[PDB]
Order: sequence, then structure tokens, then C-alpha cells
Amino acid sequence: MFVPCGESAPDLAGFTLLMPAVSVGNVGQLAMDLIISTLNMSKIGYFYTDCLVPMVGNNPYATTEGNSTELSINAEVYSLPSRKLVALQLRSIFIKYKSKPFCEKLLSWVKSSGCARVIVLSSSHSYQRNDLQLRSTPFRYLLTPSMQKSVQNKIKSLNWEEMEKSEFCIRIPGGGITKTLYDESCSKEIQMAVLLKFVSEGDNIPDALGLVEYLNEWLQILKPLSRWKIPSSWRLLFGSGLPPALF
Amino acid sequence: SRRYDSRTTIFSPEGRLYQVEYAMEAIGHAGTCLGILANDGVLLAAERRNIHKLLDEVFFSEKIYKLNEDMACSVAGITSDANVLTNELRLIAQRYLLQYQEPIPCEQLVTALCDIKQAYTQFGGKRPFGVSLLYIGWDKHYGFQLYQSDPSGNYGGWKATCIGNNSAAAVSMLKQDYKEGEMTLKSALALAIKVLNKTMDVSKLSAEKVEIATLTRENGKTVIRVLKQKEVEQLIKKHEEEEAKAEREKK
Amino acid sequence: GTGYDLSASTFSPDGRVFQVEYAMKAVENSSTAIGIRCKDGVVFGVEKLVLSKLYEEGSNKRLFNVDRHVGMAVAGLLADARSLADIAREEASNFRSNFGYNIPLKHLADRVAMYVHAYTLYSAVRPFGCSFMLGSYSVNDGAQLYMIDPSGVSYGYWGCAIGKARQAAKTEIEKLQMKEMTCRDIVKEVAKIIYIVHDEVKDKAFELELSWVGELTNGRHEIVPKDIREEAEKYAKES
Amino acid sequence: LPSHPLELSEKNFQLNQDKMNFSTLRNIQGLFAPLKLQMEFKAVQQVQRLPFLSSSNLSLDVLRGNDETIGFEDILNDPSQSEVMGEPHLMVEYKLGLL
Amino acid sequence: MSRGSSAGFDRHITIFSPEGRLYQVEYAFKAINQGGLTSVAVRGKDCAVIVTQKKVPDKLLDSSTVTHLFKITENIGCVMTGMTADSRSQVQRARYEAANWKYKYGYEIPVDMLCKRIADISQVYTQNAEMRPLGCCMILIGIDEEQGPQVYKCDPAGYYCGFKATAAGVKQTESTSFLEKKVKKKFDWTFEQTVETAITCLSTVLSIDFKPSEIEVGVVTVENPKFRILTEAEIDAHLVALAER
Amino acid sequence: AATFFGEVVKAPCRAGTEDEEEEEEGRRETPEDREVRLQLARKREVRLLRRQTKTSLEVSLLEKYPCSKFIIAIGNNAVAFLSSFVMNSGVWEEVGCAKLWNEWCRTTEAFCVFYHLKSNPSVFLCQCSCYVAEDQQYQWLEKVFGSCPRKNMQITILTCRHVTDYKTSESTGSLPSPFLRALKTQNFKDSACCPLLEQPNIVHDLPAAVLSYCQVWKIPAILYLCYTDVMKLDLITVEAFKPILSTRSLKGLVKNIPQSTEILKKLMTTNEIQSNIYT
Amino acid sequence: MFRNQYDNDVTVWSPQGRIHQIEYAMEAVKQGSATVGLKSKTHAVLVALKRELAAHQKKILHVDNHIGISIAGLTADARLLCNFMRQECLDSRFVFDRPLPVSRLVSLIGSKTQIPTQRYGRRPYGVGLLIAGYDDMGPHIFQTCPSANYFDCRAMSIGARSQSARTYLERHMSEFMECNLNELVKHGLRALRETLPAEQDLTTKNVSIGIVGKDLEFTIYDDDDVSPFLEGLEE
Amino acid sequence: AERGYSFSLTTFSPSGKLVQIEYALAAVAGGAPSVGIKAANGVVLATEKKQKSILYDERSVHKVEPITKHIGLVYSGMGPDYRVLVHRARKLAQQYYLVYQEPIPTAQLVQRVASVMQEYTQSGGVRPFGVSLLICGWNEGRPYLFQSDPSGAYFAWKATAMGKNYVNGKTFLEKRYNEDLELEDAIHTAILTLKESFEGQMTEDNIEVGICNEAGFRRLTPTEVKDYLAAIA
Amino acid sequence: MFLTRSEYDRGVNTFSPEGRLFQVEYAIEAIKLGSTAIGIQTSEGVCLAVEKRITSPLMEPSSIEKIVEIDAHIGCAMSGLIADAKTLIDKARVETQNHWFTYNETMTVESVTQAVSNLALQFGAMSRPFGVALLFGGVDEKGPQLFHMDPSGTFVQCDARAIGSASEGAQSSLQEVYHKSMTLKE
Repeated sequence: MFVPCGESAPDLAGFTLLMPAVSVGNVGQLAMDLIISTLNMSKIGYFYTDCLVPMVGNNPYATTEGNSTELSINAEVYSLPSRKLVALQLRSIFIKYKSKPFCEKLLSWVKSSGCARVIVLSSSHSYQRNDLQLRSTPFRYLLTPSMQKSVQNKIKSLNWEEMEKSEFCIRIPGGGITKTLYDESCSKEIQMAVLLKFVSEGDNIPDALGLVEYLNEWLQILKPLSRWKIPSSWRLLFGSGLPPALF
Repeated sequence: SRRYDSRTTIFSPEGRLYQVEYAMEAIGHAGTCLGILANDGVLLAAERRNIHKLLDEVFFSEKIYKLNEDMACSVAGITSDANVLTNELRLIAQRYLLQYQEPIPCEQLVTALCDIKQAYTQFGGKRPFGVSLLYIGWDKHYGFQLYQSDPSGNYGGWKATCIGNNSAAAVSMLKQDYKEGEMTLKSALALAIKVLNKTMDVSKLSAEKVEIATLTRENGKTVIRVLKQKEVEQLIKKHEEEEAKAEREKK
Repeated sequence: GTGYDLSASTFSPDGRVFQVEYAMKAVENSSTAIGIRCKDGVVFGVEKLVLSKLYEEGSNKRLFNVDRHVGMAVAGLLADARSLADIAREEASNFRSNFGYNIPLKHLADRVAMYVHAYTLYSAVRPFGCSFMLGSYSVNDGAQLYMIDPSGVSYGYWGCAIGKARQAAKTEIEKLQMKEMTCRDIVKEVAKIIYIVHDEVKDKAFELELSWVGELTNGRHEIVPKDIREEAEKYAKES
Repeated sequence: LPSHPLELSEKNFQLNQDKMNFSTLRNIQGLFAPLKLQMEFKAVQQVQRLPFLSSSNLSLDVLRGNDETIGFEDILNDPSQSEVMGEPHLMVEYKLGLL
Repeated sequence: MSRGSSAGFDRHITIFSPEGRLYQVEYAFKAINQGGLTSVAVRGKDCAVIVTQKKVPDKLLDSSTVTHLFKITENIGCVMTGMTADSRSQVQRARYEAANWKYKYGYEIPVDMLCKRIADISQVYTQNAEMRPLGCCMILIGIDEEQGPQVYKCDPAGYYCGFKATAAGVKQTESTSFLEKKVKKKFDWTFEQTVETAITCLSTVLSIDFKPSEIEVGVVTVENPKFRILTEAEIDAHLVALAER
Repeated sequence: AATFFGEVVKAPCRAGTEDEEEEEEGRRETPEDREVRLQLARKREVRLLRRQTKTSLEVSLLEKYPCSKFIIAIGNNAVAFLSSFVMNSGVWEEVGCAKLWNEWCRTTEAFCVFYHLKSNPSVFLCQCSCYVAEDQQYQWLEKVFGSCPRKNMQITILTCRHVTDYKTSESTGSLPSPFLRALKTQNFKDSACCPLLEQPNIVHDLPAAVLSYCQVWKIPAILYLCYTDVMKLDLITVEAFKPILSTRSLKGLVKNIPQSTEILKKLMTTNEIQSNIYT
Repeated sequence: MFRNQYDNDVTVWSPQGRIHQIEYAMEAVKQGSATVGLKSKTHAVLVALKRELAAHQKKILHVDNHIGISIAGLTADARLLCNFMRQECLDSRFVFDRPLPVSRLVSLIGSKTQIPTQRYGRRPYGVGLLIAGYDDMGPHIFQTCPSANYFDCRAMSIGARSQSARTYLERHMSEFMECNLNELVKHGLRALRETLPAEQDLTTKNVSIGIVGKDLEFTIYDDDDVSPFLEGLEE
Repeated sequence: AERGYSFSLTTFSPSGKLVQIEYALAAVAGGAPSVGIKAANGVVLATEKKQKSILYDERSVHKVEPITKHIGLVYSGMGPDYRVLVHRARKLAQQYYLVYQEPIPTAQLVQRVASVMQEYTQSGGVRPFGVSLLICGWNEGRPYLFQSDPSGAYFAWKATAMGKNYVNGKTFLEKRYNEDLELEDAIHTAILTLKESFEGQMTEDNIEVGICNEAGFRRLTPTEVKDYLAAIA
Repeated sequence: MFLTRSEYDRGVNTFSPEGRLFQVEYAIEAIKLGSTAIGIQTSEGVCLAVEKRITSPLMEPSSIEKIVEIDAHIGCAMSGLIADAKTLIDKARVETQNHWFTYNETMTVESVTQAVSNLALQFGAMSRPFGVALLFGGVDEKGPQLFHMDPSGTFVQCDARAIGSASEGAQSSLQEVYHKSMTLKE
């Protein structure tokens, strides 16, 4: 379900939804935060669904004091009509048995709104990796059959590697929403590109930067080449300070 | 189900230990091994499953082992663990014989090895052996006996049994063609070879696919022996000729 | 190595033990602790950040002396510093009892560094978060100065620092030349550097403790006299 | 008292060997070497067969440096072939220290 | 181990990979590379030689203290490349092993035996979960009674194979190539020839002509079968000889 | 785990994506598993009812009774403050009670009873001394509001947190521990009465649910963050909520400070003993 | 945020080079009740603020003839530390025939509490000890932070709301030295009352006082015994 | 995937597989080729040593090593594990000789070493020895050949191959090997098998041959294997 | 800015960010999972009472007794994991027996509860906090004394305490009705 911040929902027809798929840490969510901060996308609404654990703070990307007093919630929707982009931002864990309901909700939402691509920024486990996977590269992708031939050939020309398939199944260890979301989108027959990076939990900011660069190789939403502006909220990412008695 | 199977010492909501169940599955992956009790004695019709053309025959037997003067057993599972388990069997039997100067009753040895296996199942950090042994023997108390233990230590008494590959079909067909108190060792071998024929569908009985043992009592002495290649060939030929005669009669 | 920093017995994809590196950074978490080696001996100083005035003077001191002739300036986990100070005390005591003479600074430093490495090897325990530097003087041995790290490497220096502003103090020592004056002249340099690298805005107040060993003190480690200690502080205030 | 002067001499021969080795290393190398060796021996001993079976202790001998040495304890009485054996669970409990 | 076994094929020393790779031993080799230096050891007709480039990163650091050449026994000498603390610990371990050998068997340990014992310890470290391989590479030298010069590389995986000429460090492969070319044209390597070959191999693979203080030459010879680390003047003379030719 | 020596272990997952994937792999669930899962769901069920006959209202308080403001208190300190300073102002008769159960709460001293002044029936009070689980938070939201707003009520949420949770540049033990912060929605155009919560600091649980619901549905709401170092009904912590008495919320619903603080001591001193785990 | 991987075990460093378990133990001691300790030229005084029906806890303990302690954290680790301290003092007086020095005992406790922090399968002792004592060199007031490192203090306080007591003690840090036993005790009671809410005033059943002096040996004072000091204590 | 079972050694997969032992066998299969042929007069233990560089000294680690005067072995996989197990094998042989004053039968030694490896394959905390032992010997006027595995299971063989292209090596042995096959040409058969499973050019320093006949085990010198290679081609 | 998972409640040697051992508190509330024992101490003596829960009519109430005897002058009531209470009270009985054997006197209630606490301190012997509480109600030479044992491991002096299901209500009523000058019959 989508709920606009104002009286009406601005149309997202001809757009491409950029998705944080909650996975191994927050690589996808951090990448989405990076993208929203850099492109300076304005919040358009709230994807108010009961699947995420509720939270409330202030606008993570606050650049002015006026923006610093803009209440935020777990699921907030941003858009940039200049590039025709939509940036949903999940900032919470999922609830038991609510991941697949969330996938269905979001895919119905994008089907109704008109967004063509639901490109997902996600992650998998840097372990449970084959010798080939360990040796080759962390970044992988996955294109649903409905994907247009043009962008599929663009990705092929970029020479990417696709997530290993294990008939087979679309398995993303530590993806959760990712795998089921892709399966349900394939059922819906709507386009999506599931970009992911093999990662281990911890300081994942470099991983988020790598994932947004991986996306940029394809979409070029940023000048291809500090370039990726970080949210002003990124701070104290290891808790409070250390006590005076110690050290 | 992807939970409560990390260790052998962890239960599930239903009250199940999945590690021993997977050990039994590994047993199921083994080769067919039969054991049939009979009035004259008891046999162990095992599947050799040594069919490489560059394999030697420098050992007494692959499936069949000897524990003591009164006991013998077959193996269907992991060979490496089965070796140490059979060594333990021999050692326990010799311990009892040294202490009491009488051959260990079959049930006592079976229970001791089941204690070994269930102790490895009980404590964390140890893998359940995953070997099912098919014990046979004779003793003053219960005469000829046929026992069968599993990785979890659960052992039962049997008139005819099977472990390894196609065990369920073999047991069902044994109880379909077995008589309690009437089978002699002759008919016991006939039934064993029939079951092996009708279970081992990978290839016809070539007398090297098959490894049958025999345990009888002559002069009050437990005679543990293994059917010669000639003997198993005769068994196979008799079974095949009888089946051909039955097919001819059916018309 | 996000997936290879949870244990000290695991290597990274390119062969790193991130636990030891995090111990070296925990060393930096503590205030600076300088020490300069002169021809007469060594002089020790520390940017001892005062915690509270409730604490009695001398509480949680940094300049220990594990032997009559050996000093010890530390920077990092105070508990670990005390533990290695005790270890060094035992090592020196046994060395003097058996070999019959005071343990050479080199031998004691190597013993403690190998103890630290032993701690960094196995997965049972964790590396020491502290770092320290020893100093001794004898008529035969002469001026000596060593520094031990969480990794457990005992390299010798002509003057070095450990802590928050380690690098700045190291560059100031490089700017300084130390082996043509006496301890009475290098104490002032130590105080000057400690004052220079100290940050007033970040840290409200701090106390400068000075200790030295050399022919001046007859090859024994002692705290600088208040008269000289105040003069060194006065020189630091001047510049 | 013991049944023979050598009774305790060889009941604890290995204990004394390690004790003297560690004493010498402490006197010469320092505290670190005995600590390291104790850690390696403990680590290798933590992993082996249950007490009611005959552990090889291969890697323990390799560290100790007697994996290519033979003694009377190796040949005279063989623990692999024991004459009296306790219950499995009983001896595992004894090893854990519960009894 | 106390915490257990790490999660993943290449994260714990004990557990294998699909091909059966002990990726942690390979990462120990990567740590040896992390050492940052290169060492070249040369076996010859008369002398077994060990040469490495010694770095004094800063002026304050005492040049005398910093070293990568250690003596285990009178006969035995070695150069360590890799983690410094691990190198020192393994040198202490080698000295302990040599002392134990001398006590047990009465006569001093040979080179190959010291390496083999160290390699057995390394194999145990790889086998078990608690311990980890040491990120150092030992290259022993010595004059054996039967053979004479003996250069043995000695790895964390526990591979003690001897050598006619050994290399280790960051330029290991290039040094191996250069030394293989040299041995293919074997010239009855004398003491001077061995030392010069090692020095020039280092100077070629690293592509820098060293100062006598930038390298550390250690030699054990049939005439002097006790390990001897060359002094500043002697290394300078050797470098001058290299420059003249 | 590390149950034994070589126990292979796995790292805690922040996203909990493994649990979600397990919950998303229920396509091959056994009928008994489904039955027991639904019984657990029934166990975890908030139930708004009227104590007249302990019977479910079958309607949200907002829908059933018109609401002009609803001051929520979630936590022992918040409920104590709201029961001392506010309940002395008038009658505040009960309107209903929510019966919820989880691992950390029971159906009732874990109560989520509601009240209304009864002189102004449009003003409401909530006393949530219990804890509401993540899955039960939206259920409570739809049981008390009904997913459809009135857009004309002052939702004043009160909560108590630990200064440990509050993140700051300096040490967490170097704050004026009994301090309060604020978080208010778009519609709320009133003074925060206190500093607003910092950026990296976020909140969760039922108070976050209420504030997010008010933000999405355009209801003027404010959520108060009483950070403390002790959570045992201390007078300091409930006096940390004193500032909100001056602001519009609880402005006309407060009778007199001296009476409240006089009985506030009785509430503090009448509590039970927390065993002998600490000193 | 990213510290969850490294904040659960005490033998693992965080990317910022910190062991958060030790900080959590130092928070546990903080969550405990407030106690005060201070010494004069001739006396070392401990004053502790106890927790309704049922008796209270023994924050003040007589660990030895001339050493006493006050507990401000977990009760179990406090009991173990008290047992160890008592055993050390008993062994010293039994073998060496020496009253164990307070500073030496504090160093022993520092090492004891350092052990678990670097060892796996253990947790840091989550207790702060205000150790009073007197021997050889006058009184000894100490503080053993649950992190092994400790401090020597002329006056100290630790627990919940203890910052007010610390501030008051700082206000008169120098006065305590030139004070009679009575006055020192009253200063301790005022420091304790700083921690109490403004409404509350010190009673007899919420105060225990541990006093060791020049001639006096350590003794714990109960409600009736602490009433004298409370009688005269300025509001 | 079944990764939890892939990582742990002490766990059974749902199908009932010990994946860690499978990976140890994969390491064995990724080792250097090693071909053993049990002839009539004796046995052959030929392999492809990895000392092909001129620097690699000849008088160093040997792929084929003796345990007793009448027993030797070759391996494929991990050198360190091989050497440790060789030390254990020699220890066991000396124990048997001191207990019985009799040469240890090859079968008994194989049993003992295989049990030693099973010890580490069973318990959790160590790993299966990533090496398989091709143990040969001669007793009571009879040649012997055995194959040990990291699982601790061992089998008797007439002609077997290890390492890379080892299935192809066994197929070649089945093509060539004869039961009557005598020694001094079983060596030729082993040479040809290793050539079929070779990478590079066949040199006397690229192979290590050890035969055990009535006389006993003996590692062949470079001259002898050079002569055999010259006779082959 | 992102809500995440952190689990400090699995392991008794793990501190929460606030410095709290969740395992001990889980044991504390696991005691409340059990039945309530009403312990009272007065100058005329100490009384121990409990609401023993008989699951079925066929059960023998003699075997489910919660109140036991540790010595003639010592008594306690159990509430929670009775299995661990077996070990606890066995330790107390052993201690008082050795006291009678050696000093030929009566252990103080405080002393016996301290000993059994020393037994209870061993967790993280037990590998988990003891999941049962005791109310050592005895009358020693010192006089009537009530105590309490908790999974925390240490004891605490008491004169009126109720522990188990509805422990808070029982305690409230007991403090309503109890007074220092009450009699044992009262």
C-alpha cells in the first residue's frame, strides 16, 4: 500500500523502482540511502504496510535545519521525475511470515503505478560460496524473463556475472525478501534486475558504495567514473563513545 | 529439517534426533545384506558389490566378518567405521571369554556394541557411526540367533532381516515367503538367493555379486564358514532353474 | 576483512590478522606516551589525561618500572599494561635469580613480546590491546630503548611514541636530535613534544608525568624531580 | 607407599618429562614457550576418540616429538587390547568429571 | 576451537572446500607475501648463502635491532620472510627443536631435520582448529657432514623440500626464474660466486642496486661451517665486486 | 553455539533474513505445524474489550467514541507519571482494556487499560504498562484506531528509554541522564517543549508504531523520549516527564503539582522487590 | 550499528578497537545502587545507600580485620571477589603474619578481574568495590572499576545517581583530610543524600556505614548504630 | 546447497553423506598422478613427482618412502599428511616387530594406518587427512597393493591410479594390466599410465618409481627410471 | 537509522548494553512460572506454607511436597525447578550435617543459606543459572530467620516473602497483614 505525503499520489508511470531488499546486514538499504542522498530525491509517500517493524526518527538525508525536523518512518517512498526514478526505502527488519506478503504488496503496487523495472539492490552471503564464486567476483545480477532485450544486452556488454542457479532454483543465501520477491515478479511478468554483492556483515558502507557503483555501470544515474554523497544521518555507526575510565 | 541437526545432541519439537535418522539413510545407501534364521543354522547372504576388474581378493570377506568362535556378522554402511566397530566386537567377545571362559552370548555382544554406538550418539562432538551390523551366532541359552543393530543402537530380534539397499522390499518378501519353525538352512539359502535375485536389479546373480555365509553346529562346535564360489553358483543355478520351471508351468 | 576479524586464529583473503590490527588501533585509542633515548640514557613522558580530581595523585599511573633499571611507558588498555608489567617483573626477577645479573633490556623486551605473540596466536584468548616501551641504562649496556606492540614485535628505537598522537610525536622526535645531550636536556624536549601534540579543545586538562634512567640516576628508573619536572613543563609552556 | 620404586617413576614419567621441559624453557626462553606448548597440547588433546575407544593421538605425538620413537609402554601392555572395560557412558562421565 | 569453527569454506583452517582447498594455508602464504620483503638463498660448491633486503623504515628505529637473519645453532642459519612476530616465534621454536634433538640424540640436528620438525609442527597447526599457521617462511642453511651446503625452504603448509637455490617474499617467482636460469648454466658456484649471485638476483628482481646497509648477507661455508652474518664492510666489498663486473 | 570444540557456528544476522526466509518457505509445511502456528497466532492476539462484561468491543475506540486527544503512555515510568499527574485532574473513568500476550507481557501488572476524563469524553488516556510485540503492534493500532483516522486529535505518546540506547559523540555515561527528547509528526504544529531526537537515534516498538501511524494518516502527534539510567519507577525519571505538563498536552488535564508529587512518592514506594540480583 | 558482531564476545576487538563487553560491565556497575567512600588522616569511611517489608542487602561487608568493602554491582561476582579478598588476607596473616596491604589486595583483585576479560567462556566481574582500609601508611580508600584497572581515591562514589555524590565529594575533597571521624561520616551521609531525590532524606534503615580507623578496626553500622551520625547530620 | 552439512565434519547430510570426507577425497583426486601395479614377481609404485624445476634438489622429500625393509608406499594429495602418516606407519611397524619379532604384514599395517586416519575422520575439531596412501609390500612370497582413503576405508588392488586423470589411469590399467603381468614390464605399464596422465614431458626427474619384490621395497634411482623411460620410448 | 537485531539473551556470560544478564532474569521469572510458597518469620518463630499443585487426583501429594527439612532447626520451601532444588537442599543438608559432626552445634540460617548459595553461584556443577528459589525458614540460636535463594546465586535476609506464581499479590497481602510484633500462630 502507498500513502502520499500530500493529498494525491504523483504518477510513477514510465518509472523504475529502485528497491532495498533487506539482506545480510543492510547493504541494499545503505545503497538505496546513498542513491537517495546523491540524487536528492524528495519523499513522495509512505509504503504503509504492516510487514516491517515500525520505527520513527528524522529525515536521514537532512541537509538543512528545516529538513532535520521531518519525521521519517520505516518505509518511505522517494521519487525523482527528472530521471523518472522511484526510491522506496525500507529502514527496518521484517516480521515473521510477512516477507512474502510484502513482496506481493510491492509488486501489485508497481503493477498499478506503472513502474517498469523494480531493480533490487540486495546482498548475499560471502560464505556458502563455491571456489569459483569465491575466486571470481562478489557482484552478481538476475534478470526476470520480462526484462527488455535492450537492457539485457546492455548488461551483457558490461560483461556481468549472473547469480548461480541451483531444473534449478533462484537461491540468494541471506536474501530473504530478494528470492521470493524475484519469484513473485516472475509470476507477475513484470521487469526487475536483482543486483547483489556477496558480502559478510560488519562495516558494509564500502559494500554499499560498491553496489551503487555496480548499478551505475548499468543505469548511469550518476556521472560514470566522494562522488556518491552520503546521508547526513550516517554517524555513530558503532554506537556511542567510549568511557573515560577505560583507555 | 535444517534445524536440530547441527549436533547429534539436540531435539526437535516433535522429539526427533535427525542425525541418527540421516545415519540410517546412509545405511540405506549401503549394499543389500540378508540374514535368515533356520533350524539347522543361520546364514548371511550379503551383496559383494566388489565388481571392479582390477580388484584383489586378499581378504577373508568384505561384507562378512567373524567375531569369535560362536559369532559372525555382516556390515552395511560406512566401511571405515564398520572396521573399528568389528574390532570392538572382537575385543568385547574376547574380554568376556577371558573373564568367564565361556563364549559371549550373542545378545550380550550385540548390546555392548549398541552401547558403543548409542554412546557416540549421546555425547556432543561425536558423529554417530552410521553402520548397521547383521549379527548371527549360537549359544547355550537361545541356540541359533539373528540380531540386527542400527547406528542409534536400537537392536531387534529377527527370523529374517535385511539392511542396506532395498531392505524394506527384502524384508516384506522374506515375511511373505518365510515359515517360522519350518525353514531349514537349505530352504533358508534358497529363500535368501531368491530375495537377492528379486532385489538386486542392477545385474543378475553372477556368483561374485553375492557373498553368502553359513553358521551351523557340528559335533557341538559352531562351524562358521562361507559358501564357496561353487556353492553360491549352485544356489543361483537352482533358483534360476526353479523359476524357469515355474514360468513354464504358468504358461 | 569483515568476515575474518572475529577470531585471532583466522587469516584474511590477503593474509591479515585483523584482531591484532584492532589491538594496535586500541593502542591508539589511548593518549600519547613518548620516550626519547639519549646517550646518557632515556627519558619518558606521557600525556596522562586526568580523569577526575577525586582520584588520589598517582592513581592509574602510566610510567611503571618493572626492574630497578627498567622503565615502562604504556599506552592502551591499562589492565593489559599492568598484566605485561607484572609479566616483565617476573621475567626480570627470574633472570636475575638464575643468570645472576640484571636482565638486559633486549632479553626482557623479547620475552614480553613473545608472550604477547603467544597471546595473539591461539583462538582461546585475544591480543593485548596495550602497547609499551622499555628503557634502561648501564655502564656496559649504555642507553637502551625498546617498544613492544600487540603483535609482539620488539624493535629498538632512538626515541618514539605510542597513543593518540603517536605520529606527530614521532615526527617531532625526528625533527629533534637526541644523542648529543644529557637527560636533563631531553626531559625538556619530551615535555615540549607532549604539550605540542596535546589537544586542549578535545581534552580539557592533562597531567605530564616525567621519568628517566641514565648515568644521571646511576642506572635506575626514577620519576623526574619536581624541580626539574616543573622546569621541563615551563619550557613546554614557553614554546 | 608403592608396589615398586619404579611404580611412581613410570606412572608419572611423562608428567615429569613435561615438567622438566617447561622448567628449562621458562628458565631460558621465558614464560611464553611453556604457555604456547601447553596450549598446543591441550588443543590437540581436546579432539580425539571417546575414552572407551583407543585414540591414536597421532598429532599429539607429532608435536611432542615422539611420533617416531618406541618405548616399553608401546609394546609391553597394549591399551588397544584391554582385558577389562567399563561402560561407555560411565567412562565418558568420568572423563567429563561428573563422577 | 573456543569460539568454534568459522562459517564458510575459506574461513576456518580445519574445514575443506569443494576441491579440498585449505584456503587458510593459502592465506598464510599471502601473509608471507605481506611480510613485504624478498629473500634469496643460494646453494653452491663451497658456500650456502642467504641474502635479503633489510628495511629500516624510519631513522629513529635502531638499525642494529631490526633484522631478518637469525642463527639457530652454530651449524644452522636462516632467514625469515613474513610476519615479524611469527618469524621470531618460529625461530625460537627452531632453536627449541634443535636443543631437543641435541639432548635426545647427543649430536647436533641437521638442516633438513630442523625443517622437517618445523614442518610437522606446521602440519599439526593446519590439522587442528585451535591453532593457525604461522605467516613466515624459513630458509635454513648449514654444512652437512655428508652433503655439505644445504639450503632448505620451509613453509607454513609443512613442505620441507630442499633446494639448490631458494627464494621467498614478494618477488619469489622472479627470483626463482633468475636462479633457475643461473643453475641451468651451473658454474661451480664458489663462495664469492654464490654471494654475488644472491645479491644480484635480489638487485635484479627488485631492480635496485643495494647499499651494504640495504641488504643482509649470511653465509655458512665448508671452511667456516658455523653460521656467519656478513658485516657492513664485507657486504660493501661484495656490492663493489658486483658493480665492477 | 560452540557446544563442543569444532562446532561450526554462524554469525548473528542484523536483518534476520534467515528467519524471514524460513517463514517464507512454509509452502511445504505439515498440517500439524500449520495448526500449532495458528494456535500461537491466537495466543499472540490483542483484544480490546469492555470490562463491564469482559466482552470485545468489536470496534476501535476512535470509531466507537469520538476522540479529540489520546495521550499514550508506554512504559512503567510513563504510566506512573500519567497516573499521578493526570488522574488527579478529574474522574478519568475506564473506556476499555486491551488483552495482549507475548513472551514479555500478559493479559491484564501488565495492563493496557484505557480511560477518558468523563467530563470531556473526547479526551482519552492509555496506560500500557505491558510490552507489545512487533506483530501485535499493528494489531493494537487497528484495534484502538481502526486504520482510519479522525485527523483531529493530539496523540501524545510517552515512553521511557535507557540513556545507553541514546547515541552521542561522547561517552554514553557523560549525559544528564534524566533528560527527555521529542519526535513529532507533520501535522503537529506545537512546541516540542524539549530538544528533538538526534538523527542517528531512532525508536521502535509500540510508540514508534503510533507515531508512524499518525504521520502516515496526518494526525498531529508527539512522542517523548525519557532517557534514564534506572527504570524502577524512580521519582527522577517520572519528574523528567514534568516539562510536558506546561505544553498543550496535559495543559488542562493537570490539577495541581503538589498533590501529584505527594502521591507520586506513594506510587514509587509501594512497588515490589526485584529479587537480589543487583545491589 | 555495526558493533553487533563484536559486542557479544569479550575476546574480540571491534573495527574501532574496542571491547564492548567491558563497557557493558562498566554500565552494569553504573546501574547498581550508589555508595560513597572517603578517608580522613586517621579514618577510612564507607557509606552505602541500601535499596518496604523484608530486610535489605549488605552493601557494606567486613572482608578482613582492617579491610572493608562496599558493593555497587552484581551480587554474585561481588561475593566471589569478597571471598577471594578474605582468603588472601587470611593466608597473609596466617603464613606471613602480616596484615595484607590494602593496595596489594587491590592489585590482586585487579589481576583477578583482568583474567576473565581476556579469557573466553567468561564475563568481566560486573561489580565496583570501594575498598576501605588502614595499615602502615594510614587509611586506604580504593575503587576497582569492573574493568580490571583500578584507582586510588581520597574520596569516591559509584552506582546509580552517584555523580551527585561525586560532585559533592569534589566540593570538599580537601576538607575530609582534616576531619574527625564523626565529621567524615556526616560528609559521607551528605554525599549519599545527594544521590537521593530531593524529596527523600536519609533514614536509618537505608544507610550502612563501614568505618576502619587508626585504633579502630572495620565495623558495619546498622540502623541503630548509624542513627548517631544521622542525628546531627545537617539537612 | 546443504551448506551446513558441507562445512561440518561430524554431521550427516539429509541423504546420508559425509561431505567433508568427500572434499578430502576431492583433494586426493586433485593431487599428483600416482599409479601402482601389482605384478607377479613384485609390485610397482610409480608417480609424477612435482620436483621438475632444476632448483628442486633431488636428495630431498621422496614421493615414495619405505616403512619397513619389505614395505613402501606412495601418496597423492597433501605431502605433510603423507609424511606424518609415514612416521606413524613406521612406528606401528616397529611396534609389531618388537611384539612378535615378525615383519608386519602389509594388510595389518594398512589396517593400522587406516584406523589412525579414521580416528581424525570421526571426531569433530580436526579434518580428514587430505591424502590417500597407495601402500605396497611383499609377504609370504606374494605381492601386495592397498589403497587407503581419508575416510579410513581401505581396499586391496591389482592395479590402481590416483591424482589427476586417475579414472583415465584406471581405465588404461584395465586396458593393459594382465594378471600374469610380471615385473620389469609392469614398470613399463606404470610409466605408460603416468604418461597417459602426464602434463609436460616425461623425464626421469619428473617421476619417482619404487618397486617391492621378494628382495623388498626399493626406491629406484634416477638412472634406473631413466633407463625404463628410454626403453619405453 | 536502520532497526537491526542484536541478541544478548543467549549465554549467561554476555552483558546487554545496559549491563544486564538476561539468562539470570529468565531464571527469575521461570521461578514465577511455578507455584507460590508463603514464608513468614516472627519473634515467636517462622512459618513455611506453599500451594502445592496436584496435577491429577491419582497423584500422591506426599511426593510433590514443596516444604522440606534440611535440619531439625532449619526448614525451607521450594518453588520452581524442583530438580535443581534437590541438589540445593542436599548441599544445605550436607553442610549442616558436617557442622553438627565437627562443631556439635547448629548452623545459622544465614550460614546454611550462604553455603547453598555458594553452590548456586556456580553457573556459566550447573552450566545454567539455577531455576529454583528457596525460602530458608529456620530458628537458630540467633533466633527466627527467613531467607531467600535466587538464580542470582546469592541469598538475602527476609522476614516476609512469597515467591512463585502470584508472588507479587501474595507479597502485597503478606505485607498488608504482617507486622513485626505478630506471633507464629498469627
